[PDB]
Amino acid sequence: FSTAEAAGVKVAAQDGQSPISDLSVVLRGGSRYATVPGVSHILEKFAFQNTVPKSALRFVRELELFGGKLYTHTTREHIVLRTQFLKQDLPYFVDAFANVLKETKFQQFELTERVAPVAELDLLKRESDPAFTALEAAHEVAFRTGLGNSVYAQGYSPVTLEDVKEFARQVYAKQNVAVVGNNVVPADLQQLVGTAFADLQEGSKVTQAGTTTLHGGEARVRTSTGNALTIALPIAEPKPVYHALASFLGGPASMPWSVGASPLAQATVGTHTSVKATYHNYGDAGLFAITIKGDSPAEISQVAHKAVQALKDTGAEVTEEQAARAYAKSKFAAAEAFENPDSSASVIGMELLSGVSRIAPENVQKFTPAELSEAAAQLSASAKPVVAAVGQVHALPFADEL
Amino acid sequence: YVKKPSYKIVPHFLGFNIPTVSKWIPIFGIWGAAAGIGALFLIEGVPRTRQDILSKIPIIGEHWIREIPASDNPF
Repeated sequence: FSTAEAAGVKVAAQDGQSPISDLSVVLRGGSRYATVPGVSHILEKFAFQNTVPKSALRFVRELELFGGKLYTHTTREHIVLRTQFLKQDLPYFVDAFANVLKETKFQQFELTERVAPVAELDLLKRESDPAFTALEAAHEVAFRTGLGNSVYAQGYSPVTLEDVKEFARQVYAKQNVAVVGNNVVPADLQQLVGTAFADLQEGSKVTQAGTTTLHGGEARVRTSTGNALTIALPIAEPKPVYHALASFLGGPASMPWSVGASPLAQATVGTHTSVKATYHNYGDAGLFAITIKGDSPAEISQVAHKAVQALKDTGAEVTEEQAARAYAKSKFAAAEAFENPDSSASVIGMELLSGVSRIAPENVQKFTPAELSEAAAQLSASAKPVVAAVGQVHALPFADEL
Repeated sequence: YVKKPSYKIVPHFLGFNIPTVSKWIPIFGIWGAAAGIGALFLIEGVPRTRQDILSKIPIIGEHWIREIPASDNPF
């Protein structure tokens, strides 16, 4: 991805040999910057609504003639708007993004009838998975605000058209916009973005209201639709070793009809439960989480104990074999993330919008058994463990029990 | 590189356009035949229908040329 600048907008593109191009606008407008709860989700859903040059209807009908597709999502850090089309149709897609950023008519009926109902279905579909709920709850406990804001719009706190219009006035500005083109000729994209995004406001960098503060605690989301438990450990100094540790501890199987050879995978034997360790770097803080879902609260509780033990055991001693297995599983995870268009766009988006150079999968550091065990030790000896229980919460573990 | 999709709006009225209607033109034809055959069949008994239409059809037309003998007709 050759990083450049076109009319004040950061543009990164990588040419390829495929008939298919992906163009993504990455906006510094994720939930950590949200003025009011849920606004970044609503703004994401307001993309490709009516603009002054082109109605939502006309856009969709023309997109179908090009056979293009549209993908949007919100993270804690970004809003990503991606289009996938044939290489030759690049000018159309550039101009469409320009219309969205410059000329969206944010109309009250769109909010009530189109945008908000879709945002509500989006959330309900996500929450069908109790593990999603548990990991969201865990970030809320760990960070409270900023990273602790909900990513998605919720019914208890309504977003108004004035809220969304104000946030869009901040976010849709040259300072908060990065363009990322997969299988796009880099010189051609710079020329088109340079003409199309020239009259976009310059604006200012959107910022998190307040510094990131870490907290421990418990969340007990009582649902009737499945059981899960997250054990998170907030990290004050994000370090790349936690990637290796997440992949080492593992959890999912690498093979059909198997349990797996990872410590967390082996914690689930005899139970219909799954587990997954994940590490989330957010630049200035991090979150190391282990999520366990299952149908039985008794089994979840059983695995939860084994999971915290696994982490303690890792803090004791890692073998050389296990450290190499961690390097391998981690390089692989990095590679596939740089391939997946959704995650790819945000990775380069972070490089362009912040200044955090991407770590290429081929440059993923190999951590010694010493470095891995030391990382696990800090986590086992955390002053601020977070535990989010979802489901039959009376039957799930508590932080002090773990 | 393509800047714009290539299309026109065809003339339309009441949600009909010429491409669609043109596909149904033959169907109107057959329904018209069905209605013609049906109508003619319904009035086959009317003497004027026989006199003016049916008796004039070649070969078949003699089916409708029938005379009552003068000996058998009170009127």
